[PDB]
Amino acid sequence: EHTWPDKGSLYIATTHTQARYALPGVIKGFIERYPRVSLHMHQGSPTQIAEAVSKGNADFAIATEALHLYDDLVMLPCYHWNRSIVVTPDHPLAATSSVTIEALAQYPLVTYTFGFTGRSELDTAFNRAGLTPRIVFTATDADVIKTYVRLGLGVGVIASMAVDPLADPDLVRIDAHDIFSHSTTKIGFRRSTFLRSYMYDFIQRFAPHLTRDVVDTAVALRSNEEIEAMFQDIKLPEK
Amino acid sequence: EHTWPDKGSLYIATTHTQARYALPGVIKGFIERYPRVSLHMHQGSPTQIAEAVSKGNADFAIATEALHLYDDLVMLPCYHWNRSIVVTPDHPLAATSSVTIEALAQYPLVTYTFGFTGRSELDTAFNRAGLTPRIVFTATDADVIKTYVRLGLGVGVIASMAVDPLADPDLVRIDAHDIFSHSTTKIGFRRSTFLRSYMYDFIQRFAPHLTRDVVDTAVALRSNEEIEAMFQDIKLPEK
Repeated sequence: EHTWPDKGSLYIATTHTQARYALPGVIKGFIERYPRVSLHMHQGSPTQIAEAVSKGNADFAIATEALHLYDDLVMLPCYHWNRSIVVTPDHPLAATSSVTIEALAQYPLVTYTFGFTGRSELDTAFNRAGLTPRIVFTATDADVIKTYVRLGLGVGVIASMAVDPLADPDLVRIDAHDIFSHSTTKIGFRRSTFLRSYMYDFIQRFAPHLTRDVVDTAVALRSNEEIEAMFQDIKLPEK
Repeated sequence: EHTWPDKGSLYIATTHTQARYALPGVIKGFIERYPRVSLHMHQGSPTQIAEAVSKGNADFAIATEALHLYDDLVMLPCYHWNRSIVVTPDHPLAATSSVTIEALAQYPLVTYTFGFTGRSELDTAFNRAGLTPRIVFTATDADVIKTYVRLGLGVGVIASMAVDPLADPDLVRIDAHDIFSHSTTKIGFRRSTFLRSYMYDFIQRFAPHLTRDVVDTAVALRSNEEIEAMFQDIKLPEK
């Protein structure tokens, strides 16, 4: 009863964290209301997906602050998010509560790899705090990180949206905000790309503050920096 | 009571499929019996992990037939594995049973991305069969593939070890052997690398046929091709 007969394709290049935890709800709502739209998805590395949309092989790029050094795309902030410390219930971090970064760095870390899912805020957090942390596992997703935390390899640091009491009941969650800076998931696309009505609809469903007026104004500025400054007066969503 | 006091580090660079489905059991058994061994893990792309061990940043490389244009590493076959078709219970493929590749190519596919987890046997399977398949999702892991199969995006093709009746009960498994060729998980390392006793132990636990005598003989041949021919008379394990 409520479908748009709009025809066209939508190529989305993104990461695991986004495609697994942030995107599923938005996509189900899209494929329902847009039957004649051929929705494509292509998961890969931040360097690849930023290249992909720049190569033209993709329409949109959904990643967290990672398509910067890249340019030629217009970047729009979607939401903020932060990390959480995951440990076995029998861990000293479950006992001591609930501080600091200096205490965390006394343990082997299981986290995201370099240049993927806001790890740049992790390694530089210890760096400025004059600490050299022992990282015994660099992964690309929390699914394996949590899996190896159970083994007792080391302490896990993942996206907070990537942990769930129902999904992961045997793992103790410890919020790691005020330890690492928040990471911003941004949406990017070539300035040449003609924005169909279903594209605006998708952006708006994934980022409520990014309406047609806001999106068009953001493109008109011709500077990703000025786009960020446009939302200095509004609290972006936080996942 | 049963631990080796051996000291040293072991850097392992691998993929998701391996680290999530094939490695956890071996890893737990290792960290137990080797307490003084600093076990490291680094998940990434086949091009990176083959480069990583070649760069020296890693000791071993565990991936499926993917460090081959590389190597420049000594490759040792560990086991074979094949794909499985995952669909919603209300899918035409659940009804019709249990045939072919020509029927599969009439549906949107959700599979692994190019150059990752034996997808080269997928795209070339349709290619030789004169088919151009519609791939609406290229991922790097089955966790998201299965997640989007539930959405009804398209038909999923993942590693058979990556699906489990207990883990994924709402997804119908259809074996896809005799459609695609089997993929071989191989283990690689620099010829210069001095092989500690715990390294032999790890290889043997992950690949029972790769004992110290077999491993040493494999290195002595100085050719990955001749290594493959060494196991032409034995059925490798199949996961």
